[PDB]
Amino acid sequence: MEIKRFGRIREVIPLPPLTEIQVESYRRALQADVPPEKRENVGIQAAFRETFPIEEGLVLDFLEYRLGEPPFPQDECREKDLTYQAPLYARLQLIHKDTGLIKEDEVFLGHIPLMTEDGSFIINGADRVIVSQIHRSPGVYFTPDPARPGRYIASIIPLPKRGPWIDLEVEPNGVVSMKVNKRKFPLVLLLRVLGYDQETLARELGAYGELVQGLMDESVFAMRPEEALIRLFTLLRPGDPPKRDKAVAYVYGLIADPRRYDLGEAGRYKAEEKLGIRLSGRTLARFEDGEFKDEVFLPTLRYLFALTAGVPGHEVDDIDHLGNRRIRTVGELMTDQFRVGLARLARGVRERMLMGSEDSLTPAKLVNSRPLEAAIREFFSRSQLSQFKDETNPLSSLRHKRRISALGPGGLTRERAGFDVRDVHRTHYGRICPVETPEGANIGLITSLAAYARVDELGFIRTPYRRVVGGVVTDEVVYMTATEEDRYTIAQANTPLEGNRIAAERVVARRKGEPVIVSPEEVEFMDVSPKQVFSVNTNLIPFLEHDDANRALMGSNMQTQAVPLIRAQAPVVMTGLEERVVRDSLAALYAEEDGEVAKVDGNRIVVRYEDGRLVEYPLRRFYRSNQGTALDQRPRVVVGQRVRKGDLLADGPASENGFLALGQNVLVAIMPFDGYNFEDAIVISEELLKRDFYTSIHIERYEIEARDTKLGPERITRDIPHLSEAALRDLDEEGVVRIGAEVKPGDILVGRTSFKGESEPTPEERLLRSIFGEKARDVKDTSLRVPPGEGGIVVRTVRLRRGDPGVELKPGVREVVRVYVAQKRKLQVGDKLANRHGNKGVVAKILPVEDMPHLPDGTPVDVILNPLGVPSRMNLGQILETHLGLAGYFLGQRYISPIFDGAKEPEIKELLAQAFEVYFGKRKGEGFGVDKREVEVLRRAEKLGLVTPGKTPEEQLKELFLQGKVVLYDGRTGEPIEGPIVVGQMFIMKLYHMVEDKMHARSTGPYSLITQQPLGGKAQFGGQRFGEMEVWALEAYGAAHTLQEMLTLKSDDIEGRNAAYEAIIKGEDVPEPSVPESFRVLVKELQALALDVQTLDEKDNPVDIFEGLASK
Amino acid sequence: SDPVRQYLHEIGQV
Amino acid sequence: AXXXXXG
Amino acid sequence: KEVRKVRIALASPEKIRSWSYGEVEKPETINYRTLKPERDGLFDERIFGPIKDYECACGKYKRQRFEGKVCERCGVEVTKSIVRRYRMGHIELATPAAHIWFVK
Amino acid sequence: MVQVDGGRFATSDLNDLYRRLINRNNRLKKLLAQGAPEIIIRNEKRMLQEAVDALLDNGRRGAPVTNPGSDRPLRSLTDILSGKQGRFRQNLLGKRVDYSGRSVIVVGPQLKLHQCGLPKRMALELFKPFLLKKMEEKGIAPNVKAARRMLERQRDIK
Amino acid sequence: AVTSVYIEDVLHEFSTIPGVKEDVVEIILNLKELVVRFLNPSLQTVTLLLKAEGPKEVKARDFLPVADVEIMNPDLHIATLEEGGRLNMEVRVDRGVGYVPA
Amino acid sequence: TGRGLSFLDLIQEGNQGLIRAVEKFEYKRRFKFSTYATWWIRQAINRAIADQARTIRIPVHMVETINKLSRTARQLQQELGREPTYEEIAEAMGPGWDAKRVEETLKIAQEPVSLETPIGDEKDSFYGDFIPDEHLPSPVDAATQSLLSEELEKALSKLSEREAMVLKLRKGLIDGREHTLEEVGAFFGVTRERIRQIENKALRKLKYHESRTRKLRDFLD
DNA sequence: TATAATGGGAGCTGTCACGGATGC
DNA sequence: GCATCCGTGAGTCGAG
Ligand SMILES: CO[C@H]1/C=C/O[C@@]2(C)Oc3c(C)c(O)c4c(O)c(cc(O)c4c3[C@H]2O)NC(=O)/C(C)=C\C=C\[C@H](C)[C@H](O)[C@@H](C)[C@@H](O)[C@@H](C)[C@H](OC(C)=O)[C@@H]1C
Ligand SMILES: [Mg+2]
Ligand SMILES: [Zn+2]
Repeated sequence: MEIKRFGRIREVIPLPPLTEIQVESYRRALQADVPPEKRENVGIQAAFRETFPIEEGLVLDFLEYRLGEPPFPQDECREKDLTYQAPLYARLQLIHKDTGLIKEDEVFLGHIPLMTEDGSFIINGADRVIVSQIHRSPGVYFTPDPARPGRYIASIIPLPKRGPWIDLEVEPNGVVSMKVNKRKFPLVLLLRVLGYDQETLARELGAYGELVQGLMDESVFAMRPEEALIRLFTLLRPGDPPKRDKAVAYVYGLIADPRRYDLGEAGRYKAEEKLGIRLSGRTLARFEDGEFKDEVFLPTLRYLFALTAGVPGHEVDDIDHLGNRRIRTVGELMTDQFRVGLARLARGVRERMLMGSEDSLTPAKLVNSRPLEAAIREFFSRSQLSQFKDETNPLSSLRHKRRISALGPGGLTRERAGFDVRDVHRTHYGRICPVETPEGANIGLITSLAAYARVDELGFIRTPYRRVVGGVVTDEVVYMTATEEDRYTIAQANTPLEGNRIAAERVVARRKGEPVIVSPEEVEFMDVSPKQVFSVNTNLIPFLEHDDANRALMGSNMQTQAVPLIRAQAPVVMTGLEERVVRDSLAALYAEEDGEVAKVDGNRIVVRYEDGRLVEYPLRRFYRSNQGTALDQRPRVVVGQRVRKGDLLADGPASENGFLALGQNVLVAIMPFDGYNFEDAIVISEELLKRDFYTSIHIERYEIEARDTKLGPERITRDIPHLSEAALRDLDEEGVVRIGAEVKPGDILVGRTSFKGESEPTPEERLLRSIFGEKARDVKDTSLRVPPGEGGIVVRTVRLRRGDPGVELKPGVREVVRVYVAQKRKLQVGDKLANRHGNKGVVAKILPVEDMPHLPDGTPVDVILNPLGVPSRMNLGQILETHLGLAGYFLGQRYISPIFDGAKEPEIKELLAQAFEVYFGKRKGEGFGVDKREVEVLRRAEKLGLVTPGKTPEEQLKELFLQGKVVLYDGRTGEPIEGPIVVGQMFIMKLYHMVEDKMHARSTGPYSLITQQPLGGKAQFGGQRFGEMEVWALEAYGAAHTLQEMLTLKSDDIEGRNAAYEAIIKGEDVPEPSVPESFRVLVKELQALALDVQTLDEKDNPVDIFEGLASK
Repeated sequence: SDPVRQYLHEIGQV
Repeated sequence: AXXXXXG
Repeated sequence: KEVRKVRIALASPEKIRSWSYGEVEKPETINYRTLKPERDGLFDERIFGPIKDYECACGKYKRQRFEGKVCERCGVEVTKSIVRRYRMGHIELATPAAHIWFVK
Repeated sequence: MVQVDGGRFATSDLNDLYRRLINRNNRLKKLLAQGAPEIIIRNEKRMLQEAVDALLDNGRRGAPVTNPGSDRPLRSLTDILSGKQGRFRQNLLGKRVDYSGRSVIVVGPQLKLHQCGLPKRMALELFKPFLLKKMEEKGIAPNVKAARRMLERQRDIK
Repeated sequence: AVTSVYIEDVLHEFSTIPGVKEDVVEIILNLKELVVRFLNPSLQTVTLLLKAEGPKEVKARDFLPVADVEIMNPDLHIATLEEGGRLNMEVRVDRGVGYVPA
Repeated sequence: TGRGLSFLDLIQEGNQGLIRAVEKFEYKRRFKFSTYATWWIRQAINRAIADQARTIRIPVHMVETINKLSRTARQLQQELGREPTYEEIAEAMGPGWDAKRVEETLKIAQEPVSLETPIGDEKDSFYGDFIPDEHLPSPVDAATQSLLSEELEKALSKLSEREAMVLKLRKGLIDGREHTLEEVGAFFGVTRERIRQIENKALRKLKYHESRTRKLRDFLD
């Protein structure tokens, strides 16, 4: 079908590679393709440079490193539950000072995980994404003192865990105090330690309001730098002997040590720009020629007093400003942990240098890789920033990679997080999305990188702007930091242009975020596109300008939760961004160069290029994602087809012909229906299940281990005691269920028999054994069975065994068996559907086709939405989408309406007019005049002021159709709906919250160890939690016995629950409940706390709840 | 406060 | 992730 | 009788020793091989109770006919294993120690 | 101290705390028996008090005791009682209970005010003992156990 | 309507046949739309046989003809078979009323 | 430090070592005290580390073997650039060591895991919360045992009290233990052959009744 | 069982909203 | 009498 595009806005530059943040960060960190001599000092190279050389005497030194090739490919890593990684080798040389002996060797440092093409990782078999972290940029800041209005607080912040923060404050008594490690001391002392004399501070700071006299102390200048140093060491270290070299060492470690105290390169630059100075190193001072020299403190104190005085050209700082907040990407985090591990390695190296044979030692004998390995591994497995990949659809992964988190190590803690942090700053413009975030606890803490936004080498987010010179808009684009953005006047992207010239006398622009109307002479820069203001998810919502920001948020988030459908379609109304998202997520398979397609198979596509070479592309088919959704590619081409460079070859998951498909385009009618759509519930047509709209494949993994025991070995076998052939029907020789067998709850996926625990037969068992004359078997049935509510078809079985080639499991484990079960889920009552505009609901009713409201020509509607959902929520985008959707339904064409530049009303009306011609003129030609029902409805609409009275029925029907409304007949009656109804095509997705997953119930089941209460969770077949608030509920109702049941009979009263069950199955009323076991546990815990808990009677005479078992 | 520092002090006495 | 169920 | 009240008070060292079914003289938990409790350890069946219902440690008396009977060889009473939830032990300090709750 | 599914052991932190206590104590008894100097016995006694403290309330005074290779404080008795996860709030004033379930809600228009739509399977599992009883009351099953074994598999349902 | 499908060398619906572009899910999706007219009022069930191979596009016509059975939509596409691509099917069509899910 | 014992614990054990050194020292050798002390200090510390740091105690020689296995494996991994298999370690440990021995050694060295380890981001999840108690019988199992006792009493009342009591004493339903033929024969005042005979006929009548009503078949699992 | 070896390291940083105890 | 320090609180089910 024809795709008609709208909008007058011409994008100068396209969207940058979306995963570039991840891939370029990590690539920058590793420098694996850079030859060792050409490596810049950054990342792991910089880590090595920091750690080495190591001294104390022997000396171990660094030369270079190298990263080898992965021992296993990505897919193989995924299957064998390995980690995709490359070996890390390091060239070192040991040097004895005295002997002059030099020994050079390449030592093996363990492995570093490699980032895959799409910008993810594989850790222990699982796909994981490292989420970039937002934090406060290192540097020097000056912020208003909350208590004292006239005064200020100076702060010097280094990189996280790179050493302590420092606070310079002017005290009420007049002396300037410095706070380090929560210790207040006069700054004068430190200034003396740096080698400053009263003269220097007098001439430098004298110009001010006599704050300098607070820095003037006679007792301080009365002692030389050594004495002042020992003084300071005595001040900061109570109890620690004030040795000279120890004091120098400590103060140097706190201030001038690059190995300990480090500002970022960002902190470096920022401090330079703020204080108006130039830094040599990244520290606050130096140790040079035996003494200490001051780089920072004096400029800082100077600026502080200059801010206090009111001197022009001095200002406070906004810590929420995105010029003051930066991003630590994958590379920086990984490098940080690498540096930590390396430090541990150096500690171990020195410790090994002290003792041991002093003659024979090699870099191999000094270096233990264990701390470094454990460090990196700790980072990738257990770090809060290393997250299980969101695989639901490709957009999920793509968005996951673009996530910006304020949480994690060194980051914020929620419940500690205020409003100011969560707010949208004016500098978020073009950088971080104002819309997409969570609704709950994490709101404003987790955000998304804007579409055109970029992260520079310093870690600041930058957004593009077009250069404007003398009213002429160039094609030259400049990416700016927020600080640089603040310097200009930036016009809006929708402002009129003839050619490259601004066509308006009054143009809308921004100055420091503040909106201002200026002349084209004043415009320095202009917005690239409205697209740059939002994220990728938000940019996928058509007619966004008609939606309230909150519902926009909801839809934006909800797209990530869209489940891939077998029949999935692209939206009828797109934003034009639907293709790029698929292309960048590497879901779809494309053509590398121009050429002809040799072969097309369901499993493969073979392509001959202009190079004459045959390149074969294999297809991923029905793979299980992290969320259980089926990710599979399907070929879109045919044998012999000519294809240029970049043409589509295979269609990825949730993709239709290269366009992003999150759901179906269905024909909707917006009317209340018999209370079935009441309160956001949704009614769907059975014709949707008939043609398999909203049908999705899901795969679940089941795993079982047979190990060695002290009671004898477990084994996978088809031989299961006390079971029939009926139960073993689908089991093969080995005991594993066959491929293609249908499995239902209770079925056996994998047979297993474990040797019974030592068992003393109860007398009844012995007697019954004598009666039936059957030996009690030595093994019992542990076989892995399909959980309740689960089941499907068995599409794969994996068997690993100890003693098989390439196979070694964790110690004690003989064999591991995995069974993959795929199920094809139709839509059903309880499943969740949503649009892109934030309308969400559960299907409450599936009507037969004949009940469904239909058009005069006999066409039924798929979905009946409730109108009541629109006004309160204020998302009008769905309405327009619906109208244009109706037009596109009858004209057989789709559309592209970009955000903020798109199809407006009149054009939609024209399209609806043409559509009306196709929908009606045909009918007139078919020899059918206006229906009586249409007459009645037209009378009604005429009374409603919808149509102009006096016109012919055709004219009024066209008038209604133009307003996007049509005549609708109720399927049960045949009578028309009294009014005209809005009907049209809408794009709706099936979200991953599915009733089939969520439904659970239990009578009795497993109980906890200590508490003796029912386990939690559906997976554990546990019970629902009745909490303090539910207890309050029951109390307010004054239902005593119900509550007592919950507290006793239903949970944790052992004798009581057993007796109750026995009674019920017997047909007897339930017994009086007794003391809940958790209270006995309370009593015993308190006794363990050396407190005596006595349950008495009214006689104050002890009552024993333990029934004597606890008393000698 | 810190037991280690205390013990190192007591040791530092003899 | 919380509120009335965006995520 | 019916329980109408609940009293809490400081336990005397003598009362603590009264609760205890024995002293734990060893840090040990269970044996690295037999996977059974050690002697005078935290899990010891001598003190806290039998692991199997009405069966002693060595296995000399396996039935309910012996109830309250403490085996001579293995030193383990035969009763309902549930007592392992109910039976306090104790540790005899070399020096008195202040209860943290009352100090801090 | 319990063996999990994999054949691996899992245990409570109170065991590690008790072990600390017992070890430091015994070492003190031997140090006294051997007549060690003061500045030794003192250190030992101090460490003993801190051991008891760590056991009863951990992280209450000074640094919290941690397991080797972890930043996680060990769980002491005070922690077991007090807190939202504590014994009182978690296991006493509230509980996980039997004969219960959950699911997604959908509006019945047709329901009378006093009624609710209950899924068949949910009800079957919720009411299961009663269903066994009424199955023995009729000729559907000889006894309870037969009825239960009959309901276990889904393809055995009639 | 078509009530069942068996393909040789295919264990379940979720699998792909070598030489065949369409996955079995899609093949069954296409088979759903097959229109089978019974000339005999007494005939409750028919099993259509299809055997095809080589480069070709297997359509509804390729079903082996049965007495008193007519395919009302012979142009209906079923599969796209490549060189060496081999498809062998037995489909079961029945008389029924309404919509009965698999 | 870091070997499983606290700094102060190490210090105290080292103090014990120092004491041993003092009591064993001989000044006649003209050696400084440090030299002879260091040996005993290191010895006591090492002994402590071996005898303590494991929650489940392992013999000191065994700990030595395990650590030797670890050094061996680490050397092998440093030379091979990968984690060694069981066979490579076996070969590297010399004779007597096969793959099975290495595996059993590693298995026996497995440390326990905390029940209070969190399974999630929040304070909510504890590992122990997912662990079912297998010890105490379920309500279902209890009710089935009860119905078993009741049905057995049903079928035992269909006999005469003598044969019922003989069966009851022989299978140990009464005291929980099984009497021999001599004891039931001495209690009922008949021969062991006779008591075994009435036990036979009781059991046989029970077999007939069971073939008839089939009430006791469902309890056989 | 013996050259002599004699004071430790990591902190870790954008919450208030306080309650009662303690201090010029 | 009034600044200052230390300890203890900071929503619910669900899955994890
Ligand atoms: C390892 O991190 C865990 C918690 C650490 O603790 C904390 C303290 O630190 C973080 C960090 C650094 C984050 O950025 C979080 C975050 O962005 C959240 C939610 C959290 O609670 C986050 C947490 C913490 O709670 N909201 C989102 O991400 C939303 C906007 C989109 C993605 C949703 C899908 C459903 C997830 O991505 C999912 C596939 C999975 O990955 C996570 C649930 C992950 O669980 C695991 C198994 O990986 C969490 C994040
Ligand atoms: Mg060998
Ligand atoms: Zn015994």
